[PDB]
Amino acid sequence: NLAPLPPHVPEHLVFDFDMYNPSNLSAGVQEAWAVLQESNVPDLVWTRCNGGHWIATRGQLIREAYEDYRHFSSECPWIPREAGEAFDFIPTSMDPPEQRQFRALANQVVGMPVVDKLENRIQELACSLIESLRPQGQCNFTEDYAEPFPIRIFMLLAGLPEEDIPHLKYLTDQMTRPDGSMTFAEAKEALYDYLIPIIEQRRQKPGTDAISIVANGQVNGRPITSDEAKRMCGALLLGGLDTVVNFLSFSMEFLAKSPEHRQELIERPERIPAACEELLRRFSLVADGRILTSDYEFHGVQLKKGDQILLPQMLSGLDERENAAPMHVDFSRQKVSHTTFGHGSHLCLGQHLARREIIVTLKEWLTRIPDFSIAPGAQIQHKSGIVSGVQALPLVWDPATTKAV
Ligand code: HEM
Ligand SMILES: Clc1cc(Cl)c(Cl)c(Cl)c1Cl
Ligand SMILES: [K+]
Repeated sequence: NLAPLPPHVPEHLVFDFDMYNPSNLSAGVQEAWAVLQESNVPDLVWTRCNGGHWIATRGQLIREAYEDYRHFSSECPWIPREAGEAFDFIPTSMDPPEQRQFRALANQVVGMPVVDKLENRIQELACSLIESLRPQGQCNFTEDYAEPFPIRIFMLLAGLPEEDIPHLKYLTDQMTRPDGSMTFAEAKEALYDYLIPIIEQRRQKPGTDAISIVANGQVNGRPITSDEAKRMCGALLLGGLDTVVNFLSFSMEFLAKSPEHRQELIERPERIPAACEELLRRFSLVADGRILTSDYEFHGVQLKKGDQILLPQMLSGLDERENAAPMHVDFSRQKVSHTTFGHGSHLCLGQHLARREIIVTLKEWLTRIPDFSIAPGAQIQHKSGIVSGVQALPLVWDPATTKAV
């Protein structure tokens, strides 16, 4: 339960928040994490949960810590410490300067140039899944769209057969929202056990897929190793398999209960990109951290070398000191402030792919199924972790209110 309070941690800064099962979860994950920003909670607190660690609660500190890699290393970015110690994905577990060379190579397989070329492909799949669900008048959004849409896109880019999805998704889920069946260490080992032969055969007979590019790539002039390639593909796998999936559910859950907001984008489709950004702020869902490289006094608090600090990317945009009425969705919001795709040298490499997947979804879905709602009685459940998600999302609609395009 509660790890004994270290001697250096002030008793009054203790706030036992449990990132894997927050107290106010029933009200929605974002709302549950938002408790850390209530009137009497400090900018920086210590929780004795999950082994004990700090938690920056305001955007100001969060952005600062992410900028200062020398004090806040990505060496151990996962909580609990055991997971963080086993975590060695590239470039995520590295700090500049060494991080850069790998980021450049990763950026080459999921970067903008690659995204633009994938546009038509993305639209075709979006249109396909929706046009098929349309006459049915109902769907289980998580498995009928949220998962297949972005996952099939990722497997395509990676050159991996879709039959492996159930196994891979389960492993990634265990790394973000473990059900207890296995440690982060175990899930990582299994992911690597899966990648090894594939990488080997790709360096051997090089193709045009993401895996082949990484496996046969160069890092600042020199050949990447088999192990480095494995570590990088793990970073790409974790990213394009769990995050967009869940975010689409948070956004659709909201749209399903917001006819006014839907009407907005229906009438003025050009507001979709901006709406996408506001949704990214309001339904931010990622929260990982850093490890102190040395004793350091941060905002009046004595942090110790080895201490772990959670810097919830989610909280920045929900901070009222960054956005007035943060919990309100406003597609017209003048200054959408957030760190949803991270902050600093680790800014999400898949953000461009993610935005495209989000916008295309909204545009292609509202254009075919403009009127829809959440199936009655359904108590929509959220789940918290490194990456928060939506358990299930039953939607319903009158086929007569739809249109084929
Ligand atoms: C809504 C969608 C997404 C969100 C909110 C998101 C969020 C994030 C966050 C917050 C980080 C920073 C972790 C840190 O600083 O420790 C990150 C890193 C990363 N993400 Fe994304 N992610 C998304 C989608 C994707 C996709 C689709 C991919 C493609 C595989 C991806 C690939 C990566 C990679 C490779 C990194 C590591 C970059 C580095 O460490 O330099 N992400 N992402
Ligand atoms: Cl999408 C995504 C990809 C990677 Cl590689 C990491 Cl480390 C995190 Cl934390 C998130 Cl959220
Ligand atoms: K580590």
